[PDB]
Amino acid sequence: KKYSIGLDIGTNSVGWAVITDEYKVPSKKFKVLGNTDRHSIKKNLIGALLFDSGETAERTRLKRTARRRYTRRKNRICYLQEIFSNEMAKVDDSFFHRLEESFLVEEDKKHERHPIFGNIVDEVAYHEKYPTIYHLRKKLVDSTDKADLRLIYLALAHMIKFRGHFLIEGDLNPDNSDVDKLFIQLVQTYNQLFEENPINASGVDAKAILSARLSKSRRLENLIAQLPGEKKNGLFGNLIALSLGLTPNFKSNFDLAEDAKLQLSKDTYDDDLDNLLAQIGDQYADLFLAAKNLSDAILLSDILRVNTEITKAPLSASMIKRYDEHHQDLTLLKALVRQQLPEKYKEIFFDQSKNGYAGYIDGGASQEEFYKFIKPILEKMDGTEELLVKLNREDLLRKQRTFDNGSIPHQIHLGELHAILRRQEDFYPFLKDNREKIEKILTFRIPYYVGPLARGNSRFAWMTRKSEETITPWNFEEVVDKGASAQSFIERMTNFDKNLPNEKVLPKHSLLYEYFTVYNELTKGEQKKAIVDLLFKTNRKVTVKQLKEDYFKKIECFDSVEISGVEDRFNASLGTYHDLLKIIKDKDFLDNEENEDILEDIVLTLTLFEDREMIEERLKTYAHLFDDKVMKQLKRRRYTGWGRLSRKLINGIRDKQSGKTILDFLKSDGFANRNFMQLIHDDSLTFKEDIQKAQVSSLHEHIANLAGSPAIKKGILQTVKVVDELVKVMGRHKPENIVIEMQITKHVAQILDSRMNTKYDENDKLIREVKVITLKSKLVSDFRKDFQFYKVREINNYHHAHDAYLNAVVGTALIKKKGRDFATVRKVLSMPQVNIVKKTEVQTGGFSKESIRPKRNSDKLIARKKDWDPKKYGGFLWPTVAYSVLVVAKVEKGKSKKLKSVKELLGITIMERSSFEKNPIDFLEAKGYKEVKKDLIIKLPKYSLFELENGRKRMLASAKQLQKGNELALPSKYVNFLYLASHYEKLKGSPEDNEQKQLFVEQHKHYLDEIIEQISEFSKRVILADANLDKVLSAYNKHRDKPIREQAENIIHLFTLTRLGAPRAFKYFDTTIDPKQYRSTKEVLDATLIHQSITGLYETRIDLSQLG
RNA sequence: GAUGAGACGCGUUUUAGAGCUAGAAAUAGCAAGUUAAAAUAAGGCUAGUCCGUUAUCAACUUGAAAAAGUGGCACCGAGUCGGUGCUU
DNA sequence: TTGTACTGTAGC
DNA sequence: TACAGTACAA
Repeated sequence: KKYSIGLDIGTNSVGWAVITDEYKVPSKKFKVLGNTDRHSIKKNLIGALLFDSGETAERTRLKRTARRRYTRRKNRICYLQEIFSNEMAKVDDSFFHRLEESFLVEEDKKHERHPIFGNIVDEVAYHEKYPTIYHLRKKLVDSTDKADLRLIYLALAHMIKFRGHFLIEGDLNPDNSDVDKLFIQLVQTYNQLFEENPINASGVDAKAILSARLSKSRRLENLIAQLPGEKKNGLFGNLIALSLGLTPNFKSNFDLAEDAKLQLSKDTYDDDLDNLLAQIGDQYADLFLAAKNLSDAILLSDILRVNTEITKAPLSASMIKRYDEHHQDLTLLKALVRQQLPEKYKEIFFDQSKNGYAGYIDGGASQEEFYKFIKPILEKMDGTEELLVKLNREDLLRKQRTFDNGSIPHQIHLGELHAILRRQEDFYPFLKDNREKIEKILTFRIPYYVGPLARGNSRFAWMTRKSEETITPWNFEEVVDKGASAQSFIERMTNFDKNLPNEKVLPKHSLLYEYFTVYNELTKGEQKKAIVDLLFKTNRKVTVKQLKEDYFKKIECFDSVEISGVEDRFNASLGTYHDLLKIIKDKDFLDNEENEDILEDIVLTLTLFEDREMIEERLKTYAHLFDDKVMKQLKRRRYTGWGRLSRKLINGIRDKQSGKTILDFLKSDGFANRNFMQLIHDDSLTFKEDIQKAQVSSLHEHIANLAGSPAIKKGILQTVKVVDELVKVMGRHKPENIVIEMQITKHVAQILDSRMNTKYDENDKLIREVKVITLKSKLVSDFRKDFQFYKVREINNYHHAHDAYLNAVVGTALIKKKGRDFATVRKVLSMPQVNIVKKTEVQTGGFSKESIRPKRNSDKLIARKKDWDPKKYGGFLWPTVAYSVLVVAKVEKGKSKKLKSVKELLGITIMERSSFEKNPIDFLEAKGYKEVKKDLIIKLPKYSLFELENGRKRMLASAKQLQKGNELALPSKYVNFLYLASHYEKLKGSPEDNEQKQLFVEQHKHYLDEIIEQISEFSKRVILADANLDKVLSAYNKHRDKPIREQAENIIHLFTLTRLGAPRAFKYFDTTIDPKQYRSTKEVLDATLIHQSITGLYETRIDLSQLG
C-alpha cells in the first residue's frame, strides 16, 4: 500500500525510484499500445531520465544585441541616403542603386559593374588618385575647391557607418586623452588603494616613454628603470603590462591558489576580469579599468602618430602615412627576398596558403601569424635589421582596418565630418541646411534607460512614448517621455532581496551597505563606535597594527593586545563615505541623519544610469542643499552593482520585541558579539519568524521567478513531471514521503510540498500527507563508500537510478529510525532492468553554422538570401535538423520514368520547420515526393528510440545518423572489483581497510579476464564494431602483464565503446581507437519505434515494417 | 547566481580596384597586393530605427488553442524483464 | 549511379 | 559531434 519515491536531480539527469516499506522496488505489467504483437511488458519502478543541459539566455542576448546594431547601422546609412538623394538625383540617377547591387555578379547586376562612377576610366582615376578611403577623407578635409558630391557621400558614409566608440563623454581634451593625465590618474588610484608604501611619479614624462616608437618589452623595461622602487614583476609593472596589452599574472602578486591572467584581446574587452575579482575582491576594479583606459590612450597615440603636426585631419593622414610606409617597406621586402633567397619567393608572395604576404593579404592569416612566419626568414636573410624592429614594435606592413581601431573615439570622426561639411558648406546649400542633421546621425546613441524603440510588440522594451510618430535622431528629444522611460527602467533594473523577495536591493556602493559589511566583520558597542569613528571614517584601509597602535595604545592605553578575529587587515571598507567626503567637503552634512535618504538616492542614481542627462536631472533636485563645484565634480562619478540586503531589511524591519533592526543589533548587542547569520537564525529574534513568513509568495510562477541557472531549472521541471507520472502509475495514491538530493533545496522542497499537501484545516495550517524529505549527498556517498556498494560513471547510466533508490532507502531509514535488508539492497543494485529514458527534444537554435563558405558548384550550400544563388555567392553549411519525418511516397527515378514506392526518413531543418508545419503535403511535394500518404507521416525528434533484432536499440540523432542506445548491465561484484582496482593508493582510510580492499582485488584478478569477455559479448550482440573489437582484444592481450592501476583505468575508458550516446574515440595504454560511426538510418525503416513516456513505464510501440 | 538595455572593432562572403610578356598549351616568368560597397542568421507583419538561436515539447482521444482524459493485482525468479495464479 | 570509410570542420 | 569532402566497393 504505502510507498516512497526517492529522487536524484542533476544538471543532465533526473533519476527516480519507487520503494515499498520493505525497501523493495515493485514490478508491474504495464500495458503497451500500438500495432505490435506485445500487449504488456513487465517493467520495474526504477529508472532515470537523461536530457541535454538547459542553456542560459546569454548567447541568445549576444545575437539579439548584434541583430539590433546591424539594423540601426543600416538605418543610419538609410538616413544619410535620405538626406542625400534629392540633391544627388540631379548628379547621378543610379548611384545608390549601384551601391546596393555592388554585391551582385555582373549577370545579376542591372547597371554598370563599377559602383562609384559607372565608367571604367573614372573608376581607375579614382583608385589611382585615392588608393584608400583615407586619401579621399584627408583631401576633402584639406581642399577648398568644389568636390564631387558622390565622393563626399562616400566619405560621410564611411564615417557614419564606422563611427568609433562612445567611451569618452564630452569633447576631446588632454585631461582624458593625453597619456600622462590618465597615467597620473592610474598612480593616484594606485596610491589610494593601499596608501602604505606608495609610488610617487611627478618628474616623469609619460609621453616620452609610453608613446615612444620602440618594442613593448623594452618600453616596459625603460619605464621600470625610471622607477627604482618597482620592478617589472611587481604589481605596478603588472598593471603597466596590462596597459601595454601583455598577459600578466595577477595571481602571482595576490598569492592566489590558482592561475589568474588578463589581456585586452580583440574581442574580450576586459570581461575576463570577473574570474579575478571574484577571488581578489572588487577594490582593484578601479585600478584595472584605469589600466584599460590608459591602454586605449596608448593605442590612440600610436595610431594618431601624425598628431605631431596640426596641419590636417589626424586619423586620415595617419592612415595615409601607414599606407606610404607599407608600400615603401613592401617593395624593400620584395627586393630583399628576390635578390638573396629566390627559393620561397613564390611561397611568400604567390602561394597565398602558407602565411606569406600573399597569405597575409589574399588568405586568412592575421598580422601576428604573418610576423611569426616571416621572422625566421628575416633572421636568416641579411639587411633585415631596420625592418625587424617593425615586427618587434608591431608596425610592419600594417593594414588600415585592424582590431586596434576599437580605441578610436567618435569625436575624431565627428571632427573630420564637421571639417568636411564646413569646407563644403557654401558649395552645397543642403549641407548648410543639414549639417546638424548629419552630425546628429553620427553622434546620436540610444540611452541605457530607453532600450528598444518599440510600440508594445517587444518582450524587452519599457520605452514610453509621448507621441505616435517615427523616431529619428533629430526628433528623439521630443518623442520619448524621458521621465516615464527612466522611471520604468528603475522598476525593471531593481533586483530583489533573497531574504525578502518583495523588497528592492541596495546599491553595492550604498553607504548603509558599507556600514553593514564593516560592522558584520567586526562582530565576528562603544568600542566598535570608537574604532569606526577613529579609523574607518578616517582611512580606507585599516590593518591590525593600526588598531593596536592608534586605538588601543592611544585611547584604551593597552600596551600589548592580541587580536584573533582579523588576521592582517579588514576586507570591508567605507569607500563610498570617503568618496563623498572627498567630493562634497562639508563633512558635517552626512552627520545629519535626515540626509541619509538624499545620499542613498544619489548613489542609487549613479548605480542606475550611465548617461549624463538623466543623472543631471535626478540630482538637480538637491541643488538647494549644496551647489556649484560639488555638482560639477560629482556628475562625473559613477558606481556599479548591487548588495544582497534590501533597504527594507537592513534598517527597514524592526524586531517585534527588542525594538532594534539588523544594523541596530550589529552596532550594539550588549556585552557580547553576534553576527548576521545568527541574527537571522536565532529563534529569540523575530527576524527568523518574519523572514520564514515573508519568503513564500502555478509551477511556472515558482520556476520563472527563483534564482538559478536554466541548467538546474530543467532538472527541477523534469523531476516534478516524474513525480506526477509516478503518482499516476500507483493508482493516483500519494507517497508517504519523498526524498531529495543536495540553498536551492528549500525552494525544491516548497514546490513538491505545495503540490502534494493541498489540504488544510481551521486549526491545522497544513496537513502533511506527504513529507518531502531533503538529504545531503555526503550521507549517501558515505553510505556508498562504507558498505561496498560502489559506483562509477563510465559503465552505465544506472548509477542515477541507483543513487535515487539509495536516497529513498537512507531517507526512509532516517525518518523511521543488517540482514535481509542488505541482501535486498544488493539485489536491487545488481538488478538488470532499469528504465533509462533519453528525452526526445526538437532541436532549436541557429539553423546552420555561422562560417560563410566560398562559391562552389555543389547543391548542398545553403542560400544566404532569397535571390542569392549559392552556386555564385557562396553560403552556409552544416544545417541543423529540428526533427526527422518518416515519409512513404513515390519518387520519380530513372531516365525511363516509372513510379517506385520508397520509405525513407527526411530531415526537416530549423529554417524549413515553419514551412513544413504550414503545409506538410506541399512541402513534401516540392522535394520530389508524390502520392504521399498523409496519415502515415510520423514526426521523429532527436533521441527517438528504435528496437531491432536481438534486443539491439538505436537512438536517432538525425536523419542520417544513429546512436548507441543499449545499456551494459554489468553485475555489481564486477563494478566493485573495478572500483577497488582503481584508486589503489588513495583511499585515505585505515591501513587495515586498505589491505582488505587489496586482497579482494588481487585474489579475484581473473574477473578482469571475464569482464573483457563481457565487453566482447555485449559489443558483438548490440554494438557491431567488430574491427574495434579485434583491435581492443589484441591491445588487451599484448598489454596483459601491465599492472592493476593502468589496466583497470584503461578498461574504465574501454566502456566508451559500450556506453550509450554518440560513438566517441577512447584510448587504451598507447593505441587510440577511432569511433565506429552509424552514418546510415536505413535499418530503422523496418525497426520497432519506441514511444517512451517521461518515466518510460508507459510505451507505445509502432512496428514500421507494417507501414508501406 | 539569474535577467536586460546601449555601443565599438575585427572576421567571412560576392563584386569593383583594366594585370604584362612568351605563348598551339596543359602553362612559365614578371608585375601587383593595404581599400570600399552590400549582407551578417533564411525572413515575419501588428510595418516598429520592432521581432526571429533562452524556456516549453513520448503516443492516442476530445479541444482553434489553452487544457483535460486515457493503461488491474499478488507470488516465484532474472541478460535489459520472464513465468505462474485470481480479476473484469 | 549508390553506399560506406577516413579525415577534416566548426566566429570572436 | 553531426555534417562535409574525398576516395573507393558494387
